[PDB]
Amino acid sequence: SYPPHMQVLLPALSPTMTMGTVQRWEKKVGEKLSEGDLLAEIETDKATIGFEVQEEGYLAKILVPEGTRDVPLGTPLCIIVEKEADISAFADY
Amino acid sequence: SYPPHMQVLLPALSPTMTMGTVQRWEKKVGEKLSEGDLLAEIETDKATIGFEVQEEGYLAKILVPEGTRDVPLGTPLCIIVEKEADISAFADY
Amino acid sequence: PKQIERYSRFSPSPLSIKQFLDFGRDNACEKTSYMFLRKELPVRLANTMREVNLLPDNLLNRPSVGLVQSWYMQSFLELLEYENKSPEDPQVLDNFLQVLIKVRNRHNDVVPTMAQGVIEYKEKFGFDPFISTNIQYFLDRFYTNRISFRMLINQHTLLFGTNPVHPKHIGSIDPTCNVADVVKDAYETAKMLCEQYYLVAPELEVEEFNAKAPDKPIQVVYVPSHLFHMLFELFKNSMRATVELYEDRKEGYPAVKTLVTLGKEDLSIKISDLGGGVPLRKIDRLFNYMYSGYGLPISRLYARYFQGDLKLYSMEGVGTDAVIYLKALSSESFERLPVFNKSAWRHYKTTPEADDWSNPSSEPRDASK
Amino acid sequence: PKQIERYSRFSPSPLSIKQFLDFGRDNACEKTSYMFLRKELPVRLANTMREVNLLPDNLLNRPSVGLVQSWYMQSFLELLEYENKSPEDPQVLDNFLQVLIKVRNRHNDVVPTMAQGVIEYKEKFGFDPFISTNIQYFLDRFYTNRISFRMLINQHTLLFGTNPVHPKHIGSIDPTCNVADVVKDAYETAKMLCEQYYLVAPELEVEEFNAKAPDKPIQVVYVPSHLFHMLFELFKNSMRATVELYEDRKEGYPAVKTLVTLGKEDLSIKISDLGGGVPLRKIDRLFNYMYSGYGLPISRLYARYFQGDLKLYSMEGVGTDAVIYLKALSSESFERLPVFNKSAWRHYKTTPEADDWSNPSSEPRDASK
Ligand SMILES: C[C@@H]1C[C@H]2O[C@@H]2/C=C\C=C\C(=O)Cc2c(Cl)c(O)cc(O)c2C(=O)O1
Ligand SMILES: C[C@@H]1C[C@H]2O[C@@H]2/C=C\C=C\C(=O)Cc2c(Cl)c(O)cc(O)c2C(=O)O1
Ligand SMILES: *C(=O)CCCC[C@@H](S)CCS
Ligand SMILES: *C(=O)CCCC[C@@H](S)CCS
Ligand SMILES: [K+]
Ligand SMILES: [K+]
Repeated sequence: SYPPHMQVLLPALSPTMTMGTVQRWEKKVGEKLSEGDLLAEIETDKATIGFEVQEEGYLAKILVPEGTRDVPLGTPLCIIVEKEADISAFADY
Repeated sequence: SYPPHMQVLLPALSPTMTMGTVQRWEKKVGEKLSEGDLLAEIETDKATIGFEVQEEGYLAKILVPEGTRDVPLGTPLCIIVEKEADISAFADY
Repeated sequence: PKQIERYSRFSPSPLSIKQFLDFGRDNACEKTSYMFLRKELPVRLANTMREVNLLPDNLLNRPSVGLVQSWYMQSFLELLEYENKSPEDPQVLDNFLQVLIKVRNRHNDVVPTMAQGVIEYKEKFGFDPFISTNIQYFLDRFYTNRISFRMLINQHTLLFGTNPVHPKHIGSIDPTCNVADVVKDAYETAKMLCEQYYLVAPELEVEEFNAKAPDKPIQVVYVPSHLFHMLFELFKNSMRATVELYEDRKEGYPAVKTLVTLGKEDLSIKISDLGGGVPLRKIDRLFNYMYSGYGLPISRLYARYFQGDLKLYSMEGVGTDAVIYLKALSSESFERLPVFNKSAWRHYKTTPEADDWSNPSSEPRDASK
Repeated sequence: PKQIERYSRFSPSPLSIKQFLDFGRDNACEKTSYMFLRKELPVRLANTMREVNLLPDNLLNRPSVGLVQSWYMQSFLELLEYENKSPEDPQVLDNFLQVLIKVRNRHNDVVPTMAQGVIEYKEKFGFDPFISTNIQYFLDRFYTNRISFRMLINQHTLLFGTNPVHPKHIGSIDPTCNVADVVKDAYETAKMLCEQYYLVAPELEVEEFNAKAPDKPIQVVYVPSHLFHMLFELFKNSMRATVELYEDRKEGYPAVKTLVTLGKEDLSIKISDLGGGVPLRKIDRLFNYMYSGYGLPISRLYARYFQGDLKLYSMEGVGTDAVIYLKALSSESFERLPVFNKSAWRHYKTTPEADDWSNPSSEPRDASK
């Protein structure tokens, strides 16, 4: 199928958040993700939040472009892969 | 014999250095050493220098006590070990 | 602490003086405030508690630190009772109010108890410079969040609780705060304390320059008691400096001078004294809780807290300037809150590093011989 | 670059004004200076070159950056020729001197060429805030090391090279530097440039307070040309500020005021103007090369360089204070040099991080509705 991958879903980043704007990606496709790196600024009605990487790997694809307003909770944002050899497997989507 | 270990020798930390004072250890026996951590302040006639760890592992024993003046180049300063299970092997010296 | 982990991963929601003012003046819906607070307060407590757990063991250990933790837990759990309790119920709103009061009271001794904590730690394990900056980082954040809890709780109790003291005030915010009036009040209060001990005190001199409207009294939207707190500390230090330098002299006491200015962005308040000043080497340490009383670092926290700052400059041998910067515009005056996250976590887990920049020998080579 | 790696792992040897002075006054042995310099200069160059290699690729790429690198390499290799050449030989000492001159000349266009480098990078890849702080960190270190090379080379050529200009001077150090005299010279020089363009210029007013010896001219051991450089920039900015604010007014031009003070530790020099000031939000960026000309950050480098500092405070709507702090004591005035090591390396390899402290929404919720 595809090599082992993880979808990063938009969490509720504060207790009342129901949607967020993907203001800026702070990682590029191909880059190593260490746990706790900055992944994106997400803007609500209430704050501009630094969304951190929760699991280590490699950024394989960005599902939600920079600038996309009003993204609902649970929307996949991007795809993470364990090895970098497995990044090219996803330019294909 | 003993488990695999490395001796840290006092380098010439500047071009004219021939000896140094071990002013302060910045690591305790048992601690993880990552490459580039601060290991000791070394004082010459010319400067007070942060001597960095050059190889990763675990601090097994300190051969030269804090405060020891005029330590010659090449004097072993401390002992590094690859696993932490191998630290106790050196309280014995 | 599964619940604390969770709420500590939430981000705080910083409010602006404008929002506080717009809310209490035009909206003023107890429901809205309840819905907001029942979630935000636990967020803030949890962000802080997560950081207190990151403290060095020998500090985390101290009874005083334990008590604070347990007070915060006690408060957190009490506020969580309300996560599923409908606002469409008079009683829930009524009970929530009393809850806020009870936690405000519980948190009364919090600044002193924590302080006692770090003092015990200092006098028992000793002063390390590196670890001092860790504790510094923590206390700034911890005392700022505590200023923030208190801001939220006060707005809610003042708005919905009632002895009607300051009447055109909106909760604890004065929409027409006359800066010079708070300056004179803060000064008189410090003057009385100075006179009591030293048997004398310098006079105050005040000038204003309002660049928008050159002759109008300078006014700003603000929390008068925060401004007061800040002014009180700087004045107390100025008077004590002046009085100590001139008690053995013949020329009599220089005034303590205040310039209040208002520009497009900044309300600046500069206090000048001729109290002899401080060497530059010692300036940074004056903000460092464990060389220290806490008065000056805390005053700076009140300032950085609505996007202002508090800065100190001295000329050793003559005197010292201290300048409070506030935002002129309420729309720009957002709470600045500490956020627990990986960046915060790394500050606690930082081990010492080689200096970046050179350091000389304590015994440099004698270049004459 | 095996040799560059090696010399870049050596630590620089920071000297004090006292040492420079003690050496040239009492010792003054060309041998000693040669032995020291033939090793120290390559140390310093190598520390820097290692850092230029750590630059973002898109900056490292620019021809201007390439040329600087190759100049430093060229200089490094030329100085390495001397590592095994005995000082007991008049010729070696003679040739070494010419080598120093040749590298000083080669490094003449270095500040502008690097600057051209970052400008090309900015205008071609764009302004990122985070990367700007990386470049900032680099330029401060790079321009400071370059100040240091020049200090060493000048001491050596002035001492052993000869038009005997300043005669009681020891190389480029004046043991009795009259601060007010440099203040007046720096002022006159900026005045002439201001008058030339603006057709007018504010007057200077100077006060001194010497706390050791209350009426004696304030004197310090220092490099007059560094003090001059710093004063010249601040005065130029003050005059330009004053003249621009009052050209459309009726009250005429406020003086630019200077207070020079001397305490146990600090020689402080405060320049005050009424040129209208700057909002606090913009202060930090004035020190940031790529919002920028370089005059003010560079002046601060000259100050931090013998353990002093250069600090700016303003009241938006009225004016600005700028204060140079120097050490009063030559024994305390050590070179502050950038040291390449793991701590330096990490600054270049830092990827951006979540903010530590909250940030509001660019469109905060309307709390009236
Ligand atoms: C060391 C001198 C003299 C001491 O008597 C002053 C009392 C308390 C000092 C508190 C400080 O931290 C520095 C300080 C501040 Cl904060 C100030 O607002 C005004 C001042 O003049 C001084 C100061 O110059 O202090
Ligand atoms: C923005 C205002 C007005 C501009 O006209 C001044 C010219 C150059 C400014 C350079 C600066 O970076 C800030 C500045 C400095 Cl450094 C100074 O020494 C004195 C000043 O008064 C100002 C200032 O307040 O500048
Ligand atoms: C964000 O949710 C807007 C909050 C509005 C109400 C605030 S001002 C509560 C009053 S303490
Ligand atoms: C350290 O080695 C002491 C150096 C003394 C000579 C210096 S001052 C060279 C003159 S540039
Ligand atoms: K958080
Ligand atoms: K080095």
